[PDB]
Amino acid sequence: WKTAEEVAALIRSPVEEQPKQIIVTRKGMLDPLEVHLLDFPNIVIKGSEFQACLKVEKFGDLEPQMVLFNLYDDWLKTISSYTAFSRLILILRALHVNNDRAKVILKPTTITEPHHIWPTLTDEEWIKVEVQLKDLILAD
Amino acid sequence: KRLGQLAKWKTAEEVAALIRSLPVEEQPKQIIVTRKGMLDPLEVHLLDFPNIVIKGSELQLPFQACLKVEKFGDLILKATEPQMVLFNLYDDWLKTISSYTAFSRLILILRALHVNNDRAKVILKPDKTTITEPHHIWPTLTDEEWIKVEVQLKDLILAD
Repeated sequence: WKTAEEVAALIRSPVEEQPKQIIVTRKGMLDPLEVHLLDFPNIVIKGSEFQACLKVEKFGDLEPQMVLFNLYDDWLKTISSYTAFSRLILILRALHVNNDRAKVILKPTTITEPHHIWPTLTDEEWIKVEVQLKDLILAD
Repeated sequence: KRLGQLAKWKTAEEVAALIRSLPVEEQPKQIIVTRKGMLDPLEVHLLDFPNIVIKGSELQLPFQACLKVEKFGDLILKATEPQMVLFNLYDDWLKTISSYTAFSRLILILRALHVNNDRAKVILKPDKTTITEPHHIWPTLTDEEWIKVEVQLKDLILAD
């Protein structure tokens, strides 16, 4: 990937080997993506942003990009699939019942990693959050 | 239906047609500038639960309108707001069913995908002509079709 300035330098690089037109593609969604479910039931997918963001080739020289997230982030390092499923559905149910209050519970400096959809919390912080989400649902 | 691309955007096929109408000597000259990032429409699904799979479009896909033709010179490329796309875990269900009913259906599908992912995917495709809209994550099903699928997913969970 090249910068605007580097592409301009390749272009004027001619003299009438230069075409009368240039073909330009529309801007896509800039990876890495930010994905979250905090606006449940919506899934929000956001792109990023002298940037190196261009390629220039012969039109004549003509697989889709795939990005993975995980509804469990990295939890399966610590906990079972059963426990993970249970935590996920509890979070979704809380977001469903009381979206504003759930979002506050999940942000008790609390950080969600760029490649994660849920905050980074210790085992003991998750226990406290689970108690709070349950109380949120019971208060409905 | 998501808002498509404006008139100025040509498909790779349309631009290729333009090029082929030029003097043959001019055709190998033609240059394309590609912008980094994944091209929309995005395709999203949860069938590889717990993974969320997000797939971009490709520049040469049939009817992918993504190319502009401008006069040769200094390129004019305007920095802009980052793209944001919204999908919905309930697709369009809330047009006909309540939030309670949609939540219940959602968690039933997730539970089946958790319990028996291969069988759940088959249940979610009851017919060679079962499709999922490009802006949807679940199949387009009639109300009878959803009733049957919910029965089958429950039977899947009970069998394991």
